[PDB]
Amino acid sequence: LTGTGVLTESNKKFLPFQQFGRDIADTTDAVRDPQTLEILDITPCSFGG
Amino acid sequence: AYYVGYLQPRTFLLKYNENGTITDAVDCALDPLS
Ligand SMILES: *[C@@H]1O[C@H](CO)[C@@H](O[C@@H]2O[C@H](CO)[C@@H](O[C@@H]3O[C@H](CO)[C@@H](O)[C@H](O)[C@@H]3O)[C@H](O)[C@H]2NC(C)=O)[C@H](O)[C@H]1NC(C)=O
Ligand SMILES: *[C@@H]1O[C@H](CO)[C@@H](O[C@@H]2O[C@H](CO)[C@@H](O[C@@H]3O[C@H](CO)[C@@H](O)[C@H](O)[C@@H]3O)[C@H](O)[C@H]2NC(C)=O)[C@H](O)[C@H]1NC(C)=O
Repeated sequence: LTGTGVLTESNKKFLPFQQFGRDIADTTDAVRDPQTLEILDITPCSFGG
Repeated sequence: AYYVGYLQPRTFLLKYNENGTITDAVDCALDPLS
């Protein structure tokens, strides 16, 4: 699973077999680390007009 | 005692709760209301 963003700590529980999470419009919200049992949120990098 | 059944390709609607567990489902082919 690949992309770009800001990785931050998070407060989300998970089931031992789940790897990823999503928002409604098929958007990867969080990722679980393989090496350790941790959940990171992802936030878009700042942009604007 | 034991039982046996066969699966078929069908369309379901599933409900997820905050903790993320399945709690209900609906079968599109059952009846017109579903
Ligand atoms: C493979 O993955 C396991 C966990 O999935 C990794 O094990 C963890 O390794 C860390 C060290 O990098 C351990 O922390 C240290 O271990 C001692 C053991 O007495 C403990 O007192 C402290 O926790 C200390 O900080 C950690 O305990 C250990 N287990 C976990 C996190 O459950 C392992 O390093 C990975 N790699 C290999 C090659 O095994
Ligand atoms: C999703 O999971 C959370 C976390 O487990 C559920 O909230 C927790 O629900 C329990 C009741 O089952 C609340 O009481 C606690 O029960 C345990 C086990 O008996 C006990 O050790 C605690 O001292 C406490 O009495 C618990 O307070 C509550 N957690 C928080 C932070 O308020 C939640 O109900 C689940 N969502 C569902 C089932 O829809």
